[PDB]
Amino acid sequence: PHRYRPGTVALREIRRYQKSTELLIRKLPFQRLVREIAQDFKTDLRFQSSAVMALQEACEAYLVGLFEDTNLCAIHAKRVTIMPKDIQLARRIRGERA
Amino acid sequence: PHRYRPGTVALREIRRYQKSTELLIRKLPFQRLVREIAQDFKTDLRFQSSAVMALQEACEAYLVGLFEDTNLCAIHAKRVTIMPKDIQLARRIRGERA
Amino acid sequence: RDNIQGITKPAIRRLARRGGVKRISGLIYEETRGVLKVFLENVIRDAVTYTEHAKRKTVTAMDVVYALKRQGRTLYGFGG
Amino acid sequence: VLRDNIQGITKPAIRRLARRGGVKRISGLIYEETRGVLKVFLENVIRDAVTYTEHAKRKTVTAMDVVYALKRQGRTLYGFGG
Amino acid sequence: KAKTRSSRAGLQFPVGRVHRLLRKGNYSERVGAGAPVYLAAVLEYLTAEILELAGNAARDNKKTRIIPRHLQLAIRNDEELNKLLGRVTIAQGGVLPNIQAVLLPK
Amino acid sequence: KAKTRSSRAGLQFPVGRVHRLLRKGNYSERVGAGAPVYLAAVLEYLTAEILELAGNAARDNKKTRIIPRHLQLAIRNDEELNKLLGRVTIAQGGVLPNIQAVLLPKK
Amino acid sequence: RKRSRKESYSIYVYKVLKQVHPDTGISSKAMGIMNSFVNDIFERIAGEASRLAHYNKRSTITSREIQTAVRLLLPGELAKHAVSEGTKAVTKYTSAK
Amino acid sequence: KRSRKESYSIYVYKVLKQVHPDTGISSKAMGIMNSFVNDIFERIAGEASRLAHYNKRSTITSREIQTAVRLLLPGELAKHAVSEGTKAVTKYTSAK
Ligand SMILES: [Cl-]
Ligand SMILES: [Cl-]
Repeated sequence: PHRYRPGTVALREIRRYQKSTELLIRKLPFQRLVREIAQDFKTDLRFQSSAVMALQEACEAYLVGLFEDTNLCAIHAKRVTIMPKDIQLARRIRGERA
Repeated sequence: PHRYRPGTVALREIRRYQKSTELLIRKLPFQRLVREIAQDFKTDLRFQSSAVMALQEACEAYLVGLFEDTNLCAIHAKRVTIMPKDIQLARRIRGERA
Repeated sequence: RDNIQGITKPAIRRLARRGGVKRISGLIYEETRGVLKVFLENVIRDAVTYTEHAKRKTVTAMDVVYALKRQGRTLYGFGG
Repeated sequence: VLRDNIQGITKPAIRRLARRGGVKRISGLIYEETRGVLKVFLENVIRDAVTYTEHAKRKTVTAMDVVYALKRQGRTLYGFGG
Repeated sequence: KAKTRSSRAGLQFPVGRVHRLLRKGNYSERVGAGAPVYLAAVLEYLTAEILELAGNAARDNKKTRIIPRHLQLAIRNDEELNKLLGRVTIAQGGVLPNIQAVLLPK
Repeated sequence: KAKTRSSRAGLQFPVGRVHRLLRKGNYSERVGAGAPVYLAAVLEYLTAEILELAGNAARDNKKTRIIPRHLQLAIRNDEELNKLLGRVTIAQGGVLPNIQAVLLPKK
Repeated sequence: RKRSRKESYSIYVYKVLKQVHPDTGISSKAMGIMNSFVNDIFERIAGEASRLAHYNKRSTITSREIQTAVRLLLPGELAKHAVSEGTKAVTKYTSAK
Repeated sequence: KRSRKESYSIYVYKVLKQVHPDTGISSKAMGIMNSFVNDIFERIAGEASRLAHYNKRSTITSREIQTAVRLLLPGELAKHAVSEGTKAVTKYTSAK
């Protein structure tokens, strides 16, 4: 057959997802996680559909913004791949960890 | 002849200045700057000596903060010298710039 | 359960692609799962504090807005 | 009478800052880069400060103006009237 | 007769509702009669200044109705608005297309 | 009489002064009576905690008076206090000794 | 009791939309967002003004304490303009009596 | 007959002498403890102030503070600050 060279699907996967705004985590998975994490701080809580989507709209905004910073670090290391030691450097400079 | 190998004094110099707390910018210079910079906003100003000192404490603390963030970016690129690119990267992830 | 794995590899990759990430180490996926959990935990904590204080057993969008604003992650278009 | 004082933040002084930084090795280009970031930072804080001074019809910038300025800028200083 | 202060100020923004949100807000004991004017003024202006650019953003995507992404596109491309809304997340607004040169091929 | 309210709360911090700052600060229309208590309580407790750790800082250093640097060493070395004072510069406080490993000589 | 009454700004966002782009409309979420936006900048300006007044031992937020809140919170050009439009609006209102 | 600038320095001494009776504190270091209290004052008086505004209340009660303090203070510092807080209100209401 024919096949696209490692990367050129990615570059497209970028252009696609930058030009769009649909939320990229599956709605129900996320929501279960939210209630999982909420039981910690209080049992038999109830959420407004919107309040779940308010969280999901943030988490995604944040992670997106992180990866942006992450990617600039990986690139700073004359790399193209992102790795944990790039996230951690971002988050340290951001001031989330020590 | 007796000489210490490049980056040996440097390391001593660290231990020295990390153990101490005194302002490292000679005070008159710094003061002159502040007033030079105050002109840009209002002519024939005056400064409480404590104001001038409240700035120098602030600036010196900021810079020392940057160079720590800076220095982890240099190190991120398997380096040891700090380079403008490192500061640039640090301010970038901080939010001081785009 | 353990719904954190419900944040599948391809979804994280999706976010990274919006982030403008070309290449993605296999480790990342679990790391991201960690950072995400911290973030949800922290927001949800303050959110549910805001709920409990109003004495409601239902968490509102406004709980979550107030939290995000505290947490320094202000949100537009759910009120407040 | 010395219209370009940014220079008075001398290479050695910046070296020392960088030492407290925990920096072993300093590119030459830095100093200037530093001087520049310094300038921005002072400029930013002192703007806000003088705003506060001016708002109080004073000709004299107070230590409190500088704190109110540092607090706004997200850069909060203890031990001058906090 | 009766006339909404907003009218007397030339503003679409409700000078009255501002004056009230001020007193019930716990910003001070007392609120000048100029304050809620000058504020409603400054809220209107920035409301316009965003919508101006976001309306443009809609025309560019051949749309009559401004969606969030228009607002995002509007804000992130205006240096100042972007600064002012630096720590603000816009819902359903995604990210300006940016791809770092060194990632592009050939 | 003339009993002070700090005195009834068993607090050094002024439950008096606090109640007044609340009212005159424009935080709300009405201030509870339990409020300037619970606050002073917490402002005192946190004052203690810092001076507890910093007071040990000053032992170690073989000094009798607390200087800022003891406060810095106190705060920065405690994880919680450091989260709390995250965006707080401490004049004449300096930095915790730290040197990154890769920068050390190998021998 | 039909319900309670959630006020908004959305009628003043329209009025201004139509002044600025009479041919252009706006989705619900986007009005949402512009509401969040008025509310957010409201507090910000009120706050800095609240404190401004506190700091100078004033009981009363005048226009001045808005103008200065704005000079402080808004970037160069957006502040020049906000100060202008707001100074304009005050001078008008005043000479309406 | 000079202005008359209050502070918290006498209460910091009082608590210094409770916890480290043999130790003291420089002007600069008190200066810091002074800033510290005002800082975490304003921080709490605010989050409380909000909490109330958000729930259409006119009165900041101890309840508001306890929420402010949960929100603003980390894990272990929070549990204790609540406790000494709880403890002090309880002690005060019984006392008289
Ligand atoms: Cl007025
Ligand atoms: Cl009460």
